[PDB]
Amino acid sequence: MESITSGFLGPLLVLQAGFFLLTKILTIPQSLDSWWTSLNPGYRWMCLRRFIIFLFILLLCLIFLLVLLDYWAFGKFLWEWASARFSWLSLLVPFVQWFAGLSPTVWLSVIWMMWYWGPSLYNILSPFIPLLPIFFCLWVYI
Amino acid sequence: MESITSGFLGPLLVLQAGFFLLTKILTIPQSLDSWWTSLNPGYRWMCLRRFIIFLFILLLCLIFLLVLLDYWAFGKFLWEWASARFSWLSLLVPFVQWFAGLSPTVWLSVIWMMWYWGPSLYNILSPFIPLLPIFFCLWVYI
Repeated sequence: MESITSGFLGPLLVLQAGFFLLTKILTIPQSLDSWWTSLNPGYRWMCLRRFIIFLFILLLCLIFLLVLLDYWAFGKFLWEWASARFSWLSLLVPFVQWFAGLSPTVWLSVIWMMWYWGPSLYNILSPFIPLLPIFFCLWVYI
Repeated sequence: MESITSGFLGPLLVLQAGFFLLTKILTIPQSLDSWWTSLNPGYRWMCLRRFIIFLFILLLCLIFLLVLLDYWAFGKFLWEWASARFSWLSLLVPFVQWFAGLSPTVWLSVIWMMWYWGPSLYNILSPFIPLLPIFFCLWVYI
């Protein structure tokens, strides 16, 4: 008796597991709405936002599953798009190397600045945008 | 020399267009943050949300890169990754095949259907959510 009756059970558990994955997929929009939707006829806008988050859940799973499916050719195909872009990125690497040799002291200094100076850089970026045309004027003068 | 001031002038208008492209990209995270706000220390939360939405913009550009990845062998590579899924997917293929012929003609009608289906499916989903685990348990019994 016990082996057959416990055999039936799990089969409802498989049904429960389907209900748990469905409800978990809907609760992810609810937890995301608490953080994102608080920082930002209501039924359609809730349902569109639930569906857009279901597309984001699907997109994260699709990216994970596609990269798991490749597990070097994808890196090398990205590098073929880089056969042009590397022209530029090959100049960036040497700058990144130099930054890696000085990174300990500079990275901890830049982290401390990113807290005080990061809000300053939001304000200072408003002057950087007008300075970018003045730089051009300097590039044309030079 | 007037000509050198013209020719160099160009770079300056193109450099301004490069700042206009960068600021228009930043308007995509801000306008999605506005749209999310319309459905729903604040400086810190705004900066955190805009950082995460900008990372999501790079993931969305990678999904657009999969559309560009066609520009049948792209579809066939997905069909091989499918081949593991395909034991399950091969039951879906007969359904999708019937849908794939009709739906494009039906699609002009589907635009009208989607308006009336939106309220209908909300009501129908309330009893269908309990029935779908009941029907799943029948699928285990057979």
